[PDB]
Amino acid sequence: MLRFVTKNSQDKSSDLFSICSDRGTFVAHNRVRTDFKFDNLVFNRVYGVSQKFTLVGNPTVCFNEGSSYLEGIAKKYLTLDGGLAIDNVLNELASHAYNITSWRWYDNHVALLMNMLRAYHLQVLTEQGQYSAGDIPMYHDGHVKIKLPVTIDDTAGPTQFAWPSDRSTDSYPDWAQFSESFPSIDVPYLDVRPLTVTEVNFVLMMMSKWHRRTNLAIDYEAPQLADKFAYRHALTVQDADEWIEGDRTDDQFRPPSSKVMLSALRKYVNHNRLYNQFYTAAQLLAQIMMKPVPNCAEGYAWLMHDALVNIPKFGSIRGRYPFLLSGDAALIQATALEDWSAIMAKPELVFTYAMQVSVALNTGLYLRRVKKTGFGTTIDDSYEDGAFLQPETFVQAALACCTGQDAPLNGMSDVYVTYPDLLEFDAVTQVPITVIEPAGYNIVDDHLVVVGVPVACSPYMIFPVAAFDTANPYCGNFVIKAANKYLRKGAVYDKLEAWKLAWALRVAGYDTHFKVTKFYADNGDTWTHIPEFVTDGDVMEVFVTAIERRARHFVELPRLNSPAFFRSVEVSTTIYDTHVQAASRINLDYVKPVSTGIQVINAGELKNYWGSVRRTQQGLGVVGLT
Amino acid sequence: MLRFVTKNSQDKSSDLFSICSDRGTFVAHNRVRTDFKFDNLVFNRVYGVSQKFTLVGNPTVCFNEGSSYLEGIAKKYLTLDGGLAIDNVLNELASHAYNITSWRWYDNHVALLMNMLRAYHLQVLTEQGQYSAGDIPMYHDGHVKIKLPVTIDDTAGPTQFAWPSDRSTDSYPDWAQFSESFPSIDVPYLDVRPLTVTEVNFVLMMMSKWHRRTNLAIDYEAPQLADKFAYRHALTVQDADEWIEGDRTDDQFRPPSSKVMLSALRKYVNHNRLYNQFYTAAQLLAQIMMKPVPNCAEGYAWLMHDALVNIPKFGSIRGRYPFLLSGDAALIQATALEDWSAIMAKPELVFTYAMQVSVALNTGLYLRRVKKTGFGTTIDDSYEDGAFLQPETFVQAALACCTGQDAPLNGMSDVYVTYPDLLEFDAVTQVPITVIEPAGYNIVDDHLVVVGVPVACSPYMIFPVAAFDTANPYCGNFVIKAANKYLRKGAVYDKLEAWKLAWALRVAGYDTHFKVTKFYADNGDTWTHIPEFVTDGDVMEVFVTAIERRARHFVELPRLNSPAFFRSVEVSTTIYDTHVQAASRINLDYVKPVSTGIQVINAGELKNYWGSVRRTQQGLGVVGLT
Repeated sequence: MLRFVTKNSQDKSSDLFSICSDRGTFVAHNRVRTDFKFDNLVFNRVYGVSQKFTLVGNPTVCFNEGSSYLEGIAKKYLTLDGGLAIDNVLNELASHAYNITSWRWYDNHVALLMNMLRAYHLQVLTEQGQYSAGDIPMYHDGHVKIKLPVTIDDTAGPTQFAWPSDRSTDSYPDWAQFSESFPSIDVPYLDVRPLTVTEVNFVLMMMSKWHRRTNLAIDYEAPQLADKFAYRHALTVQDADEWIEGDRTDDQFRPPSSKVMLSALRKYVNHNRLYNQFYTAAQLLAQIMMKPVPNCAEGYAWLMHDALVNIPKFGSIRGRYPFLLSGDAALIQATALEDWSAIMAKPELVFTYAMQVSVALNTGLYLRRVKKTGFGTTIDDSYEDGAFLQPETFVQAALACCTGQDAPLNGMSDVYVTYPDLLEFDAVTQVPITVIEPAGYNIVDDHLVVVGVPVACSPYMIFPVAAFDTANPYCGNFVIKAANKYLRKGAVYDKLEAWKLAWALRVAGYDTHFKVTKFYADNGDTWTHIPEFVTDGDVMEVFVTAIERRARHFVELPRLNSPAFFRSVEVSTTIYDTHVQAASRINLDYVKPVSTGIQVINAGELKNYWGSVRRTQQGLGVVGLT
Repeated sequence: MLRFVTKNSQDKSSDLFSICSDRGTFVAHNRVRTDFKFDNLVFNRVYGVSQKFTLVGNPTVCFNEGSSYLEGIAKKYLTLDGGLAIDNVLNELASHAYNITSWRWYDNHVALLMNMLRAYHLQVLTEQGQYSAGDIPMYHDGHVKIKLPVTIDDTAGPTQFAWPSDRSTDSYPDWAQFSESFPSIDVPYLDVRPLTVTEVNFVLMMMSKWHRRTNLAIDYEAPQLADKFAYRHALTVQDADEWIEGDRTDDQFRPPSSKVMLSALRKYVNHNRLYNQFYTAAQLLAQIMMKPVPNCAEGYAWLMHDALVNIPKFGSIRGRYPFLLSGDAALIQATALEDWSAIMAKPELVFTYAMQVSVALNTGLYLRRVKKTGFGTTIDDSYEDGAFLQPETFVQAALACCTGQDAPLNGMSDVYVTYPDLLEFDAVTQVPITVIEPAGYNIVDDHLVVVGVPVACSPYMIFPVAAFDTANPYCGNFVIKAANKYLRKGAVYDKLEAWKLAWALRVAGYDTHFKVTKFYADNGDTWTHIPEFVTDGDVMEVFVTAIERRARHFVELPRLNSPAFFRSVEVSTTIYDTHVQAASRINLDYVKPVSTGIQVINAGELKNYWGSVRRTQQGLGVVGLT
């Protein structure tokens, strides 16, 4: 994910942002200058654009077991594939020799790593002093009032990060202390030797069942990862045990700080060599993290829609034997290693990547819906069902169709964040609406309806996004061309050319009408949504009438509508300064990972989904890392 | 004056209009189409313009004797010059031979002809049913209320044309009947043989003193033309005598109708061969007749200013001997003969020529004032005192400077209509003003002041007027050219180019601002007055800022102010239909005069002022007819 973020703008920028919330939402502000050069008369207008985001969500999570991955053990303990070298293990150690015939090796700690990630982010948020239940923004446009419900009330919601479980009200895993060389039960054991006492306590107690107490998307409900397990440690750690039996009071046993929690993460991962599984965990957390708050009224359907996540069941063989984590670690992906090094250099790469993936996902789904019609795209590709069926490649396909670069795959099989109710282009949403005054809006029975996925963000977190083959507002610059034909009342225009002209005029300060009435563009973002009527098929020409001016006008432009006054206006848009408000630039040359004691493979296996998906000219598809 | 009127537009048009009044004022409406061709995109806007006129005036008339003109007698009764051939007269017949040594021959009937002209026009006006005292229009512009006083109140003023004199309250001339061949007294006698009884009665009784009873300009006060005289007629006519001695009541002795009055005019003139004197009379009446009502507030100074007229004293030798009017009439100007034939073909040539001369006079005085500064004109000619000193060539010089064609001279020496208080460029006027709301206006002590002569009309009765050497709104068409230099806030412009641009934009529908604030142009005429500030010297460049639009907008035009959007707009204005409202086309081929029994000379004598004045390139001056 490091390559994706560092390639959205340029290899030199590498701009990162920290987590911030304000009752569950935050706003990312920008400052952008737009040019207008025509007849060697360069004009410009500098303005600020704001795209706010919300961390409130209610994703659905299913905990279903999957494949077993052993890409962290020594070379001699692995065969030519991911399967362990059982003969080597036994020629090293009996009853176990006969027992092994009945010991499946299901080692997959992705659920644990994701749990630690969300707990760390929650603790960072509460030490930042703004952790709360989280509430959706209340959007009101003079004509329509909307307010999506949330389960947990913010005011009564907790302000401090409590432990996910309860006071012994629910059962807890039967943990144990392990120091021998003989695994006694096929139940998984962990190896937490480098961890300190408090880190081990946090790990074991958070293994227990998690309860959802806030509307935060990373606060989803999760059951206990394993009913029984043991940890291979030098000493027994039992402070959390005193807490469950009802001895340690809340004040002395509180969730550990962010620094120690991140340290426990680091120790766990780089002692068990879980770089691949942690990369998968970070990918899933980034894809589940947050959604943008829509400026337009109909964009709230994106907020109401809930993702579906498939986290594999927890299993471990690392702690079963102590020599497995020794030796030379094998089959570690270079992308996973570099991503791990970067995220432990700065732990907010996940946050900035999550915001970028949210914006890219929304725009990719919407542009798939639009480019189905034939707007901007030459080839009538199978956008509907091509690479969006594969749940693991769903969000990556959306990112590829939006941005055009190689979206990083989950790196793990049978894990995905998927919107099942979004593959169809007929899917509707009933957003609650208390209409203030009647206007142009498809308001039927107190809820307007939307078709497919709407726009809820603006392509400003990722600006140079190459959505279309030709120049467009999504691209850096475009040239407004002559109309197809001019008439008395106006001129006809192609779908894309008309939208480009309307966008440029809205930035300049002109309101643009059309027939077969307004090009919508909300203030505070000044990005013109694609018109609903032109979105559908059978419409190839747009009649532009009445290019009127607005109350506030910035750049004064020719008519471009009358043949006499049309001029080849060439525009150009560049983003200058961004600052979230509820930098931190990274340096690749200082975060390079540890190549020693690690065997690194550049390529991956398509079964395990170690690759990327790129929007080819002939159609987007999955490709190998090679 | 026929050539002047028929050459203002074209030899084919020859458009004439009848007299009409509405409480002393009338309005002449037009319908004019203005073009706007640029980039091969011809645009046009059709609109109506109205220029109202007023017949109310109080001219000052001085009755001072002048030269004696004998250009109607037979050839044998004249010498090589205007002097009579006394030897021929005597070798034709004594005591008279000795008496003649004491008989000056002062024959000049111009006062009589002018009196009959004004009486005929008044009778036409009263039979039209709209004769009254006449009142000045009350102009009000939301900011300023003005109403010039008039001596005679309209409501109590007479509605029927009464006889100019009173009921024997004033003395009357001692008329007599003459039938012999011997003039008994050096007192003048008239020859009215072809006239009927009623025509003779009207002539003799109107010879008596005239009293001013209305505010009409042609109703000026005049004394009795001669204390004593006799008329050479077959029979004595004494009905007016019964009227003066108090016998004939008013009802039976009333002013004769228009037809019989015009018939008396015709008989008198073409029996006494007074074509030259009648041409002079018509010229003077046309120059005194009426003034335009000013659309702009400061233009009423033209209304307050009063002309000065020098009518020669009445004298006659035609009726002294009966053979003088016989023979071949000698020394008759072709222009006078053709003008006489035209005015007796239709008697409203005088009215249309008077309206045209009024508009041309106002515009000529104003353009002399403007072109003194250097606006539009290359040569700094002596506009102030060159040909405007000669009182007889004053109004003709104004017409020449305005229109550019040969203004017809008075054709008589020591006769003129002159504004003595107008030769100076510093002359001021105190127009009464009840100011409604304060605005841009030089209002000092209840009266704004004006400097020189203002614009009170628009060049629409005579449109193709060539005021300036270069193309201008006064000309048919002009091309708006590129600015001298363009700046951030606007562009600088020459005096004339800026005024042309402002006029074109006001016709199109754009309001034009400038600095070193508005280009004034009143509705109902949509002609833009020359700005006061640019009128004076030391100002050669005008800064044009803010070409804003108006409430009502007709032709949509490029900025012409910014270098990027400037386009070579070419305009064109043509007048289509005019109709006064309180045609009548003439046909030259049917009004050609009687060449038989008349000796016609094309040339004239500069002493007698038989010529014209043309605006030469090097300067306007009097030229001969040749």
